[PDB]
Amino acid sequence: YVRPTTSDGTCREEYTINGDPIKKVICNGPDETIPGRPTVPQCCYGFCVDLLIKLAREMDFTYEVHLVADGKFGTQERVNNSNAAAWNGMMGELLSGQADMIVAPLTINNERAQYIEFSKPFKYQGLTILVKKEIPRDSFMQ
Amino acid sequence: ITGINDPRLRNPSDKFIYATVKQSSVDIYFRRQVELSTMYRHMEKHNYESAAEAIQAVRDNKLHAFIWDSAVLEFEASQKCDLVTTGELFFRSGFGIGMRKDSPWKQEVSLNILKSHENGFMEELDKTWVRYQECDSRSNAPATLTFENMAGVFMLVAGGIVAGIFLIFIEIAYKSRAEA
Amino acid sequence: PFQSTLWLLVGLSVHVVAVMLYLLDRFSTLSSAMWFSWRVLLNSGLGEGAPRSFSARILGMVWAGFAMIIVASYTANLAAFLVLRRPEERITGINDPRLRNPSDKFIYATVKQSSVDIYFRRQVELSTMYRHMEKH
Amino acid sequence: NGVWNGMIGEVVTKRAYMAVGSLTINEERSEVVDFSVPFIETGISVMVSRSNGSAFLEPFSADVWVMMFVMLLIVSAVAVFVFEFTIGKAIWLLWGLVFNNSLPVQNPKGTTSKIMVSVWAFFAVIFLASYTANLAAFMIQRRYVDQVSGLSDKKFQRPNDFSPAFRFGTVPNGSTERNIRNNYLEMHSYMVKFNQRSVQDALLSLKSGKLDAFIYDAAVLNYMAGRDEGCKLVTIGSGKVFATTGYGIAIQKDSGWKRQVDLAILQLFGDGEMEELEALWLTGICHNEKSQLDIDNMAGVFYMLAAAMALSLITFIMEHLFYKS
Amino acid sequence: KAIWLLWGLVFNNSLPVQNPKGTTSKIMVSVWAFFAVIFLASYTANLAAFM
Ligand SMILES: *[C@@H]1O[C@H](CO)[C@@H](O)[C@H](O)[C@H]1NC(C)=O
Ligand SMILES: N[C@]1(C(=O)O)C[C@@H](C(=O)O)C1
Repeated sequence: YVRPTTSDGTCREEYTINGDPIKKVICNGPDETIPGRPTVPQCCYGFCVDLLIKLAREMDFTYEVHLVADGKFGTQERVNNSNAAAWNGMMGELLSGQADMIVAPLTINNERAQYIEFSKPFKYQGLTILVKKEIPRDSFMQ
Repeated sequence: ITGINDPRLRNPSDKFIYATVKQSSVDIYFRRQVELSTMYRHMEKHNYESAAEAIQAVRDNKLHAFIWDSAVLEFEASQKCDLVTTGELFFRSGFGIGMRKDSPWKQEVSLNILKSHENGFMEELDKTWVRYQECDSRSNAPATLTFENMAGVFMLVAGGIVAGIFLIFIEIAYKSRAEA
Repeated sequence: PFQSTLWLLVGLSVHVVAVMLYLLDRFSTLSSAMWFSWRVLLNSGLGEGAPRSFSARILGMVWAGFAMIIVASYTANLAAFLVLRRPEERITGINDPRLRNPSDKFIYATVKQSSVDIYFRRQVELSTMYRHMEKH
Repeated sequence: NGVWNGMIGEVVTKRAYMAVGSLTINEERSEVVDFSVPFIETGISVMVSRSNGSAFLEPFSADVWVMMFVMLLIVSAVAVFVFEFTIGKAIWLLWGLVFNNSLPVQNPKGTTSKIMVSVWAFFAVIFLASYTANLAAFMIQRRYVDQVSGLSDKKFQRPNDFSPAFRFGTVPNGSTERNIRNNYLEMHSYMVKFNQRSVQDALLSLKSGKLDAFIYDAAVLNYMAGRDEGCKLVTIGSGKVFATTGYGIAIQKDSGWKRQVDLAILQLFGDGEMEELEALWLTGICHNEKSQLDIDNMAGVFYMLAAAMALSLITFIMEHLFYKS
Repeated sequence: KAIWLLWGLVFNNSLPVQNPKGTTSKIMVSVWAFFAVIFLASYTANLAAFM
């Protein structure tokens, strides 16, 4: 989830349905709010974030997070000669090293798999379709 | 939508849209796979740029159907319940944290991920972030609802009672008058 | 529809109520309340007696509501009765997993040298399933 | 103790390069040997018979009661007006008439009360019909929620909290049992008595009685859910499993064909073969349907009535406080 | 007359008169009433089932 930090002040004390305060971290990412697109300081809080910090307590590492400029996670694209450019999106940042590690909801597939190592799945899910339910079925006469 | 293979998909229609995001990994499934390669193009038409817009189209009813992986979708399914998920998860897959093959930290990460699975840490995290509050399988369980529905009968009976008041007034005037 | 465990308990509480009512009356009768319980339950309406008291009246109204609920239970169970077909007994499709999940215990029989057998032998796509058909 | 057993031994002894099977995944084995990515959604899970533990009361839709109040208002007003403790009696009669008649006393002579009674009677037949029909509808169309809804409810944690002895068991020397012993000791130490020789035999303990619940791998339990001589067995909840895992495949260590394997795996789903193979091998005929003699929920409402009788005692006490006044 | 009352009691009650005083009649009435409620439930259920 993305909300900007209120002024300079950082993150809301907002609480989960089970009484716990919601954890949060700062992330620099694309903003469409301004007409031009600046890489904007933002507050982001998530399942993947709680997981990341869980690791961070478990793991020796420290973390700084910024959202990828492209809204897309990644896909191979661009120029014809040799193999040219690289898949646009956060994955591309990973190979480029813009981010050394990618934490997001990323499905795991072989085409990507040859290029990079993949962590064991935190989640197991498959594709599906969303369609509105409501087609009904009102007087004692009926 | 009967299945991952839906004759309704198989019988595409300009009239009945089925929508996705171009450059979404689903699109990679469509392009890479030869067997369904014909079916890809119908999906390619009328693509949306981002997740919010894609959910909105169905909500706005601009697009009759939306296709995406469950983990993002089911939470939304709970979030509205105006919208529903259908069929069986196909392209069954998992979500994982990316690292370069050269980096050994991933070796710990998976090792850690598993350790997080065994204790039920994930189960409680999905339990927190998947609300599950309001929704159900729509077809057969109207019975929880129906207060309004009965009201639609009962109000009529009651209107009968209001008639009871008019009739009573008439009887009261007419009777005392009758024997006056 | 109602397990004998369900059935006996409903009677035990039936008396246990009519008596609580009766007892209520006697304390502040036996025939009156027993027959009152059965009458109130069955809509017999012996009409011999009713308690004036609030406790008794409320217990009786709740009691009648419970009578409606019990007749409802007879109906629910009859509705449970109406589902004539069990989940099994169907061969779902031309391709059936019960065939796909063959069993020595569950036979699937055909005639060898019947044209069906030619279908099994000639066709590669189902050729594995053929053996299950081919046997016996 | 100190030493490993099974196929993993032959992987360690280098008597096997890669081990294949229904083998589950865990941190220890991932530590000792590299594993393939999971091809199937599986894990620990439960398989139990259809014991259900006032969904009949619920068809009211919170309306029947509200209606009862509204009805109370209407009855009261009508009775008070019409005749042109006794009022309470008359509305006791009307309330009785509401539920399946069955009210002994004294339909009021007053004429308006008769017509109002007729309309109310139509309303009453409507109440009976609506309530009963909705109840029957719930006798149909039910999701059949089961024994542990929380599934962590600790009813499993202690059998002893429940006065009758409860029963659940799993196959020993399993990743499930080791995991159990690691996280939950009491469950292991208790379940050792309920441990079973084999899945067919574990099934014998569930099927013929003498055991309530069985716990095992989720894929196997789901396939067994689908495949049963009668559809007497089902999964727990949505069969949504804790310890979410998948079946992997052994390799030696950092040196291995490794990644080459992994790619191949996702090519398999990549062409959609796994769905076909799922329909052929994994798909069971059961669970297409989703049926029992009435159970505990009626007992709940029954208890509610008993409690309401207690309320009659409380109203008696309030009446007693009132009598002195 | 008595059997008119019993027959009424058989179908959804709705009969005004005079349940017989005789004590045994109370028990016979109870058993028969159970049979009658079974008849109502069965008839309504069967009607819905044919529906
Ligand atoms: C499990 O292994 C232990 C020894 O490691 C053995 O004593 C026991 O009988 C085994 N149980 C089964 C069911 O194989
Ligand atoms: N796959 C199992 C393993 O040890 O890998 C066997 C099964 C079980 O005993 O529940 C888990």
